[PDB]
Amino acid sequence: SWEVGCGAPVPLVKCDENSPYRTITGDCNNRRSPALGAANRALARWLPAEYEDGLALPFGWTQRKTRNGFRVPLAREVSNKIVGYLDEEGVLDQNRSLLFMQWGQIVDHDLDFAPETELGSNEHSKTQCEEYCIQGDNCFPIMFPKNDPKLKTQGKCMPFFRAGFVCPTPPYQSLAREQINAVTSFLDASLVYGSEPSLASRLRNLSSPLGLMAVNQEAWDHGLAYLPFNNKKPSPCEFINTTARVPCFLAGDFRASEQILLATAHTLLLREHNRLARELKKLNPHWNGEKLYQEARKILGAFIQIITFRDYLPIVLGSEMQKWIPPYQGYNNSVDPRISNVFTFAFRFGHMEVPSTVSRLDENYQPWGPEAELPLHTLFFNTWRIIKDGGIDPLVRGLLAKKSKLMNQDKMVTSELRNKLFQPTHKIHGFDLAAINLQRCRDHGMPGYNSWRGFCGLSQPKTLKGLQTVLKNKILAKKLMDLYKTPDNIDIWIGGNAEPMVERGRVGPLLACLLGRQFQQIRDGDRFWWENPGVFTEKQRDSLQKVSFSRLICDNTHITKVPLHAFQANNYPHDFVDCSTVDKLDLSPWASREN
Ligand code: HEM
Ligand SMILES: *[C@@H]1O[C@H](CO)[C@@H](O[C@@H]2O[C@H](CO)[C@@H](O[C@H]3O[C@H](CO)[C@@H](O)[C@H](O)[C@@H]3O)[C@H](O)[C@H]2NC(C)=O)[C@H](O)[C@H]1NC(C)=O
Ligand SMILES: *[C@H]1O[C@H](CO)[C@@H](O[C@@H]2O[C@H](CO)[C@@H](O[C@H]3O[C@H](CO)[C@@H](O)[C@H](O)[C@@H]3O)[C@H](O)[C@H]2NC(C)=O)[C@H](O)[C@H]1NC(C)=O
Ligand SMILES: *[C@@H]1O[C@H](CO)[C@@H](O[C@@H]2O[C@H](CO)[C@@H](O)[C@H](O)[C@H]2NC(C)=O)[C@H](O)[C@H]1NC(C)=O
Ligand SMILES: *[C@@H]1O[C@H](CO)[C@@H](O[C@@H]2O[C@H](CO)[C@@H](O)[C@H](O)[C@H]2NC(C)=O)[C@H](O)[C@H]1NC(C)=O
Ligand SMILES: [Ca+2]
Repeated sequence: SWEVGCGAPVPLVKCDENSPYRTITGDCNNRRSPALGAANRALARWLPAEYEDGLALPFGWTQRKTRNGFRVPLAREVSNKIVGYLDEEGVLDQNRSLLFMQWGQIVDHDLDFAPETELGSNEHSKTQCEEYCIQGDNCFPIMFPKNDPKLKTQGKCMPFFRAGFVCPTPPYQSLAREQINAVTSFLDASLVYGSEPSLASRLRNLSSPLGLMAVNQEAWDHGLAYLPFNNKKPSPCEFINTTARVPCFLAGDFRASEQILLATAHTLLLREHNRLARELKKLNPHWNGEKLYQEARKILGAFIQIITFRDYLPIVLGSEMQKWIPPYQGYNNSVDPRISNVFTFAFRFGHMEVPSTVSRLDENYQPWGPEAELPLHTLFFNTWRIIKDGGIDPLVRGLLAKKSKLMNQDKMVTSELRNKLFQPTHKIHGFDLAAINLQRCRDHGMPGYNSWRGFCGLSQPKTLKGLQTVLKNKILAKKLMDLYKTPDNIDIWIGGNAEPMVERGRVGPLLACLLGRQFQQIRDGDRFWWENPGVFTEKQRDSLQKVSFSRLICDNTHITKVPLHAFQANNYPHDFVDCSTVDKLDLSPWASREN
């Protein structure tokens, strides 16, 4: 399309023509186009954006303006009528550990983040959006439908603020509006080390030459590290309990403390980095801080890619895995490794996988304490239940032994997220993640469900009956049709999650295609991929092929009984074996042998 590169905000950096290691910003990965897959640049467009005004106004912005002849429904109205459900019985995934949902949030956070525009921290329009519900520039409030119980209780709307865009923060208008991805498009552990120089540094231990990551010296997990606290007012985690006053954590990714299993998850990764750094020092006492950092970073990064691609994607993609992620044929520099704007909605399938409760389990994998089980909604931004209630160990067993939620067409998203989500600075366990995913689609000019059906070489239902056949569900298809008035108009997040799941997968056909390409691209387009010939040695690669998320766990907690296959539904003590029976990451090949 006639124009060739805008994107003022991001300084260049004369590349690491040098570096044996990725950069923090992801720059210089690709040699001919060094900004490709760099953080802080526009999300990629697989298809052209679709805005009401053709440029930036989201569909649903002007009441009088229709999409394909019809008003689009209110996001919260789609949510109540289709996404919500009462009965949590019969909802669990007989074949998926809770670590399965947790891994996905983590991989997601390594890959993408479209922050809301910061355009007002000394502005009452920062609170004006919430207090008065006035659609209002970067303010695009989710209005409640007439028969919504939150009307009687919370007001007229749920605040919501349009996502930040490249080039102008403010007004400009000639080409379509493009949202930003602020993390690196590479599975590079950016969630552990950060995607800005700025935050990479603050995360590091530069007080010692061991190449360690900063740890919290304010509190400890039985001799085991905790992420450092965050720096900073005003704070989600102190607020949800002003008595414990326990801050949100600090990691390479800002949503680290969104919920306690992710912080947990973040906590396992930090430990692996330091435990990688102390041990590489052992073998190589001659290496300096930096060499220790990057080399650990580097090993940590391969780790994320193997567990994701060998253990995780096949149970997401199932029968479509081969069809989109053929086995690896090496680095291809012609591939675009940028996260697409539709992937950040596609990967939101994880939302139907989150169950309503989280448990903590003691060494016999039995309820740890009197209130061992807790509703997810009280764990939003809850750092205290970790520092002051058991360390991460009990929660990691909850991750091995409990189950994820199963997508279900009549039970899409649990009220804990749909009704009780806490949004920082909106003080009420009372928002709607479904509604918000739906408003966000529109915010990002997402093409509709069929556009994506066509794009994936699948059919495009047009009638009620047509949709019934595709969803294989009459009722969901009526609801759907009475809301949107056509297949054409259905928001992608929800039409994509509404189709039944492929043989041995957890997403339907459309999603396996959307997700499938993207992952193909981030692996094929990565100059530092783990199996890219020449990144790791012969030895190292044979040594890397054995990592397991049951290893991380043993090497980094005081858990001694674990799964062999952590993503599947695992019951103790039957499916739990001793830590000693599991292949280690042998670092012998990392000996910087002679001088
Ligand atoms: C609370 C939240 C979760 C768990 C209890 C949770 C979980 C996941 C899973 C398991 C994901 C994939 C496997 C996943 C993907 C993405 N999410 Fe979600 N998520 C919780 C809460 C949120 C909130 C809040 C948002 C922001 C919504 C907005 O649009 O304002 C959110 C988003 C996303 C997202 C887009 C990330 C981006 O690129 O900006 C995923 C890819 N999630 N989550
Ligand atoms: C905010 O976090 C507080 C902890 O930092 C938490 O208080 C703690 O929880 C209960 C009291 O409500 C107590 O835990 C157990 O132990 C005490 C003594 O050992 C027993 O007498 C109790 O029966 C209980 O089983 C802790 O004593 C208590 N700690 C403190 C400092 O009060 C609050 O509940 C949290 N509040 C919210 C709303 O999250
Ligand atoms: C549900 O959970 C499991 C997914 O984590 C699934 O495990 C794997 O299922 C597939 C398809 O049946 C098989 O895949 C494997 O088959 C060969 C056997 O020669 C393996 O060597 C390969 O690694 C390959 O991926 C496996 O049979 C199976 N896993 C293992 C370890 O072999 C379960 O079968 C599912 N169970 C139920 C009851 O739904
Ligand atoms: C940076 O590195 C050093 C090495 O770990 C840390 O200093 C140690 O701190 C722990 C706990 O206080 C103890 O083992 C000793 O007090 C110190 N020992 C040594 C050998 O230095 C320091 O805490 C680290 N700093 C941060 C912020 O992570
Ligand atoms: C690297 O990727 C590019 C595109 O992603 C591949 O170039 C393809 O070449 C075929 C010729 O048979 C052309 O039809 C297309 O221009 C390209 N195909 C696609 C899907 O874009 C190139 O082959 C890739 N290299 C390797 C080794 O896989
Ligand atoms: Ca990344």
